[PDB]
Amino acid sequence: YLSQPRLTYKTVSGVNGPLVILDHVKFPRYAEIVHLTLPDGTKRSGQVLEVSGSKAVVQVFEGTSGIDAKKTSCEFTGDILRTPVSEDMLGRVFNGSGKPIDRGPVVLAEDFLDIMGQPINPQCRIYPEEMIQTGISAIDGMNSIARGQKIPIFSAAGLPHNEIAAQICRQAGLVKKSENFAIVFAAMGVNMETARFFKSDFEENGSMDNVCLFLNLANDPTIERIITPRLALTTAEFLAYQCEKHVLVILTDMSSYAEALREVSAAREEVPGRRGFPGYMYTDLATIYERAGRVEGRNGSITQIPILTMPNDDITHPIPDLTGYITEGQIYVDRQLHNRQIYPPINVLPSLSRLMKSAIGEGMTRKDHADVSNQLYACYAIGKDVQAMKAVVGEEALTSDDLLYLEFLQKFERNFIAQGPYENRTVFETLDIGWQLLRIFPKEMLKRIPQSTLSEFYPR
Amino acid sequence: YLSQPRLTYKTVSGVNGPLVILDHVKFPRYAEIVHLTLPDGTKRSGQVLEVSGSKAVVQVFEGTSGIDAKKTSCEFTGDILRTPVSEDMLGRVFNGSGKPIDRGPVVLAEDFLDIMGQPINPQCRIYPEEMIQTGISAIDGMNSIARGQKIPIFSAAGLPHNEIAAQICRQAGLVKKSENFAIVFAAMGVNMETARFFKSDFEENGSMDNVCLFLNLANDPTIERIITPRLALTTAEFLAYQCEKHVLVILTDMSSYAEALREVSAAREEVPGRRGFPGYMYTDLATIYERAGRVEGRNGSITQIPILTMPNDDITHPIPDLTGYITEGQIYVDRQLHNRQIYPPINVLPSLSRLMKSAIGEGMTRKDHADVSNQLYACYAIGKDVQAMKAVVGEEALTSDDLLYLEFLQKFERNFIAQGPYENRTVFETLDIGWQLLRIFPKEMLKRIPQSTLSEFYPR
Amino acid sequence: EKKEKQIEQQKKIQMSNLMNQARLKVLRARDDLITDLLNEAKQRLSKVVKDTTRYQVLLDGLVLQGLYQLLEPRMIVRCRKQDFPLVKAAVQKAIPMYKIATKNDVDVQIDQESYLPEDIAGGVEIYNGDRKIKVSNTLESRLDLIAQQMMPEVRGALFGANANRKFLD
Amino acid sequence: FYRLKKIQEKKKILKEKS
Amino acid sequence: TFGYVHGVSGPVVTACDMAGAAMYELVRVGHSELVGEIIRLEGDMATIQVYEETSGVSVGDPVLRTGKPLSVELGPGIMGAIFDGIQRPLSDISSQTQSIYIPRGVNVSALSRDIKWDFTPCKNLRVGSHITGGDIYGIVSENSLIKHKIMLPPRNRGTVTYIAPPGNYDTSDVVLELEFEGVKEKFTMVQVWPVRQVRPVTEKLPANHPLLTGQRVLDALFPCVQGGTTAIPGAFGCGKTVISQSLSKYSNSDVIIYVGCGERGNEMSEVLRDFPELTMEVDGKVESIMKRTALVANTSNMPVAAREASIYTGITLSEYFRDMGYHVSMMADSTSRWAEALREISGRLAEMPADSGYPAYLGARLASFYERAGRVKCLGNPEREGSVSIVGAVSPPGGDFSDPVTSATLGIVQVFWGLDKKLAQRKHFPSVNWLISYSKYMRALDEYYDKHFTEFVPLRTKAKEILQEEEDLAEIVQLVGKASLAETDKITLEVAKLIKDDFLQQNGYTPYDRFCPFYKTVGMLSNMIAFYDMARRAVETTAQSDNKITWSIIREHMGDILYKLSSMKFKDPLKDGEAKIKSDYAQLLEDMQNAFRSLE
Amino acid sequence: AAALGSRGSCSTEVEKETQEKMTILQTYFRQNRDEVLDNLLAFVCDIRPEIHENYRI
Ligand SMILES: Nc1ncnc2c1ncn2[C@@H]1O[C@H](COP(=O)(O)OP(=O)(O)O)[C@@H](O)[C@H]1O
Repeated sequence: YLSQPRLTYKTVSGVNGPLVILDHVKFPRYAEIVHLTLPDGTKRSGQVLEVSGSKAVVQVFEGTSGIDAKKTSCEFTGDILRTPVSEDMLGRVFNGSGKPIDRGPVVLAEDFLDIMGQPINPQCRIYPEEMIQTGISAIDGMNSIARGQKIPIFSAAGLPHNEIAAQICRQAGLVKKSENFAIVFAAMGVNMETARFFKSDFEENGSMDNVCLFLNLANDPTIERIITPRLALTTAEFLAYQCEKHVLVILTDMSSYAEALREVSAAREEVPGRRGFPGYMYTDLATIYERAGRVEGRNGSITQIPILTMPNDDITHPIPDLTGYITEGQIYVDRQLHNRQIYPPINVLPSLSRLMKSAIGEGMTRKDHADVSNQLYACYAIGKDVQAMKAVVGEEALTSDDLLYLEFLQKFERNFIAQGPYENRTVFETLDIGWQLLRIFPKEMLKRIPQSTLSEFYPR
Repeated sequence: YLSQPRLTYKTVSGVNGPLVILDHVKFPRYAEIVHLTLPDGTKRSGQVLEVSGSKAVVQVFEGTSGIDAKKTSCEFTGDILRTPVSEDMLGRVFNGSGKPIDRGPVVLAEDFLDIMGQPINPQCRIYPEEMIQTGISAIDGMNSIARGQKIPIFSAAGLPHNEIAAQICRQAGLVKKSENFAIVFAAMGVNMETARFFKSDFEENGSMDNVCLFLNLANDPTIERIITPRLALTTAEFLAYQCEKHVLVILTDMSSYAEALREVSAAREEVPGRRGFPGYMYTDLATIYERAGRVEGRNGSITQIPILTMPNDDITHPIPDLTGYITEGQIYVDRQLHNRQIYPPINVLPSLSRLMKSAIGEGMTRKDHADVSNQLYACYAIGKDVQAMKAVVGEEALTSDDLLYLEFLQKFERNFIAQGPYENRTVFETLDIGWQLLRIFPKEMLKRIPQSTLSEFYPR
Repeated sequence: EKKEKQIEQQKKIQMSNLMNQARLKVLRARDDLITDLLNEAKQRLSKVVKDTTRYQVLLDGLVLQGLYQLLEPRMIVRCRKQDFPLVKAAVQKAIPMYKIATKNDVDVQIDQESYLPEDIAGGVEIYNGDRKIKVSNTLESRLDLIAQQMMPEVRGALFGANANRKFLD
Repeated sequence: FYRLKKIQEKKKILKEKS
Repeated sequence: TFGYVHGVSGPVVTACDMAGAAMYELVRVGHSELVGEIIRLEGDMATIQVYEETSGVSVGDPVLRTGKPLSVELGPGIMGAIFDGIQRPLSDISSQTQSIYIPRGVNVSALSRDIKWDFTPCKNLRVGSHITGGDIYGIVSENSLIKHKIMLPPRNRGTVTYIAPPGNYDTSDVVLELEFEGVKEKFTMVQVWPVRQVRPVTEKLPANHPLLTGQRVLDALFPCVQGGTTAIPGAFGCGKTVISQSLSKYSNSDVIIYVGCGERGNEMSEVLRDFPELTMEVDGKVESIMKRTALVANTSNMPVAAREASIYTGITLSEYFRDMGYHVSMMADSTSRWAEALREISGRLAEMPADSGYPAYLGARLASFYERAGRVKCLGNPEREGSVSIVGAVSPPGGDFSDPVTSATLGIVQVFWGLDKKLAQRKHFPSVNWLISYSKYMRALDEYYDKHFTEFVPLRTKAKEILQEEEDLAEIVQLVGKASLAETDKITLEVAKLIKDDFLQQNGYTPYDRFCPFYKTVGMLSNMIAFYDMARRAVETTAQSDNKITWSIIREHMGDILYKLSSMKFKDPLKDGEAKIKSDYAQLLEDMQNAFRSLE
Repeated sequence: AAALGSRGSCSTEVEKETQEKMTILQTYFRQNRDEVLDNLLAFVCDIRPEIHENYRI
């Protein structure tokens, strides 16, 4: 315990930007938490960003509008930001800073946990190998997901990434060859339509006693978007590595998190990277994405599914580019398929899942999964090549096989990808559809499938 | 003779990067040399970059690792860096700061010479008109080099600029109408196998008796590269203007030298130039490049062949740009010609030699040299401009003579440029091959050759 | 004959290596001679030190030459233990000559706790008040400082001039 | 832009602390 | 001896009362005693970079000067282990803490003082022998694969006055004692070496032997050598980590050091799970390949300042084993993370950037790190020969190879394996570009190929020429269609497609294509260039004649042969063996020759 | 065989003219060391105190 009284200073030396500077502090501690009371009584909270001698540099979460250097009173807590964590947090709604916004009491804490976490010893991990069956053939059959993976959704503005997320949430479960997820939802900078959508969808298509929401909207403090995913992930780690549950974390618009991060970085004149983002954006996103997996000796897990919006549909922008270097795959949501009224509009060529090879195969899904997947990839790429050759050389300059590829393209985009928003395809149905699509070609064009697989699965 | 005792200060007041700052210095002299003794007993050397009052700012050639601020002793010399110089320096191998590295004694000095040079009256110079026959057609035929010039080799990463440099060094002589070059060779930041290549190439062709080497490898201190091209150019000036011999100076990686310059300028918090390089890099490279030529009354010369590597094959980078404003031309090593197995891959369109017009012609090489060179250049340019749109719009829309330029392209890049790494062509063989190539075109298409020359050389 | 020249190459490289080693041998011999000359100079100096009548004048010169280099209000002289009666007289003589040509005051103390190593040839060392700035007016130091500048002249006088050097400028 | 802002910041640090 | 903390910002502490503290010296910061290095001095103050998290460090905390630089311990107990940048054994932290984390400031020796090793001396050394730095004076049997030669530290000398008999000793017993100039040294099995000083050698020799990966490409077209330097730049999802891990599993090196510098933590659990199952055959006995591997992991959410200390920790373990006479390979995964750590630390110091934010001394660090790879004659009296290869992955932001780190590295390394995202999205793996990649060791390996395979360099130059002509044909076909084409061009295109799809492509997660020996590579290339020669000759010798054997005739005639040429890659090197594979490849050739007699 | 023959004789001839050069060096040195020793010892034993010319009295 901390049994000594707290010190309160009215010694503010200067306000500038989002940063307050205090002097005459007694042994300032780095990353400490401060409670400021303004001249009109309102209360704000900040975190120490730098100490030097008797000076401390606090960064206020709500902003510095109205603070003066004669009457604002700051009280130092004596410790880093610890959040109160319990198991009743399931079935509750908080804001981006952890206060209740559902007319209930505050959390009666089972523990107080530091929200920065602790990197997990790489020797105490378990490689994730149990495949989640999301019921979406574009993910199950070609970009399979294991339980413990971190795999974001790369979308843009105006596309249906929210419905894809909610469908994954309400359909997901293990594969049945012969109990449920606890959702933790954090939204950073969403509008009221999105929060309404998610709240309505959780308490209708399932149960709301297994969800914990952290809602930070678009008219809320910007600098408090920096601690919202860390509150969400501390709750997730308590529920998973101490109470031994299977958690699914949904972090919505990491783009707004990255933009709040850029704003705080530019506020105090740090070295930029590409397009103005701080040079430490990789090391900062990695402290969020890397809190997801399994450990040795405990029967919980954490599956993360961030949601992105790529500016101008560009995948080379710093946000998707740095996200793809950290996470174990990505699910790419395409605009060209949305304009053709296709759902789900998932483009499988820029998609990837890095834990698929260890989660599919004999005894896991079925012996032929990997070959069907690779052959569908090859055929889809060659079909998209032919489709662009014919835009130059015309419809009547193609061969007999180019038309086979152009038929595969249509039947693939309309039968395999296109699914319908409440349809739950077991992975064996997905593989059967894949084989029905591969039988368009003679078995000599399928040059990625070994012969002993074509002898057993191609004629049927 | 400086006979007063030297002063030794234990008054270090800052270490930062390559620089050490001292206080309480008595009448600090600028550009002075300082000898530093570390706590364990090792010794380093530095040079004073700035004095102000009692302060002095030394740059240490061997780094600032292990240096503390209480027990390091700095002894001030009282003089600027004067290097010992002698004629025994031929046949010896030194490191980037002039210490023997071949199991030999230290240089017993014939003289002590200031390494910044001594300005040469522009009225006492001589204009260079003696052509150097390097035995390479792309240089001899179209970019001739006079004895006393300064002409660099603009190269890139992964290209064979060391092979071209060594072949020039091995084959260089005067144009035979009826002794030879001493060689000084400075290497700034090369790897071990480049130095091995050059040493083996020099001593396998009986030259080593007449070669002085200064070697700064990539495992050596970085701040030595600042004085390395100036000890190599102070020997070359003693040999040429006092011992009266013809010297050939090679300076390998003039890009590493500029990177060390930028590294010292960035530690001094100076207003940067373009890409971060110092704002005085032009005036700095010009004090290196302009130590070359012949002077009146003395029968010695200095030819300079620096060797750059352009970053990203970019010729508008600060280093190639500023080098072009100072030297008399450039030899351009191309990557597109390298990837098609052409050696030497010299692209003659951006290559230039500004002292060629006065070193060739009747009574020096042959009366048809300039016209053949001009017509070959014009034909190559027209052929490239043809080949562009031939690849773009229509292999059959080519005119009847727009196919002669393409055949000229092929035969010129395979027969004139492509030479062989040990082949020594005369100038007249080069000119004969040029005529064999010009005979592709009917004599009406050679507009850049006078009639008197066409009448005498075309019909054979 | 391609293999004939393949072995001609080895003959070439071996001749080059032999010539290089011979050059380095002669250079090392000349270096050895210079080192013997410097050692004999050290012996001559050590023979001079025993002549107390001349050592007194040498010390008079050395102390003032160090004082004129430091130019501090308080200075400290470090000598050998056996040299103390002479450096005391040297300091006592050199203080007024320093006050005349500088017009200021000075306090010079002789460090009697720490002495120079007794194996040195001779000389003194001068320190400032807080012993952060130091001049080393010993005979080893002076001989090494002066001998290294006369190396062109020593080479010319010992091994003759170079007949290839046409211009001395 | 960043380099010039750094130069100006160092100017206005020196002049005030000195 | 004790300073105090004066400021904290990020990973950078500023401590006062640090008068006689040298540059790059280890200190201990705070009450948890975090480890840090001094990187600036001004007066009595020092600037320290800390290899741990500084959250909660107050002002006035103690700072303890150790008087030594960052160094590693080198003894028996390194093989099969996993460390972090500071060289802390992650399998003893996991067992003394009984937790799933790494406590801040935890102190545990790198090598255990409990295990007893089997030590046998050199049998020629007796009391009185003159021994110098580098001499192997004993051998400890570490495991079934690796013999651990015990060398004298590189800066010691003297005459033996004691040398222990064979027996079982732990790494705190005196195994040697020797006298020099009247003083005595006692030496145990463990020595200590500063990670920033290069271990000395006798001489650096040229590289004359191949570093055999398991990939058809990178062995045929862009070979590395034993003692070379390689860079693998690519965007995300291209295959840098899979190439690195296959190279570390199937190469011909004696020791493997794997540095994971700022990358995924689930990519070190794939190594600690896969490797104890893979084995190799030596004397009939099988031994797992984890008995000769050491990992150094500093994942992407671990402290940012310890990404530097990681790199130097690996290259100093590669040099300790090379000095024994082994051939080591060192995989540095994303040196770009080391560059990013350097930029972060340089930003906390308010330094002037050089290019895109990076410090002006980035290229110097990169060059002096890559200049530690090579083949060497080892320091010490028994004549050995060792080697250290470095394979460094680069992660250019946006896939742009024109970024500062890629530009800095490509001017240092001699091999360049450039990966392409276009080939990665079609699942064409490995995604090497084959049009921008190169190897500067292709002339140094002529002797080896002539003496050992002797039919390969022709095949290689022919295949490179085919692939180079196909790209000239393709940019024309893209604009004027595939109808202006001669018959030899129609043959070049199809042969290049066959090569690209069934030679260069190699799915490494299959039982047949996880590894491909060099005899299988040369056999496939032989059978694929023979068809090219036959088809071109047939289309060319009957050109002016009225019969006009064209590509469509060759294609409808041999549709049974092209399928076999494409399926040549499905032959297991383990279930079929060498003789069966060679016989099948020799029979497919006769089938091709008879089928080509059939149409003339 | 001819190479293995010449390899040693060339080395002995070079080692002959090396010794010739070294005897020339020593006979040059014997006849000149005393004058240069006098010059050196007179330069060393001639002290002239001096103040910096930039010193303001
Ligand atoms: N040679 C290969 N064979 C099969 N699959 C591969 C191969 N190379 C890469 N992959 C697949 O592509 C993905 C690339 O990931 P990785 O190798 O980590 O590249 P990076 O390190 O650049 O992110 C892997 O998850 C793997 O599934």
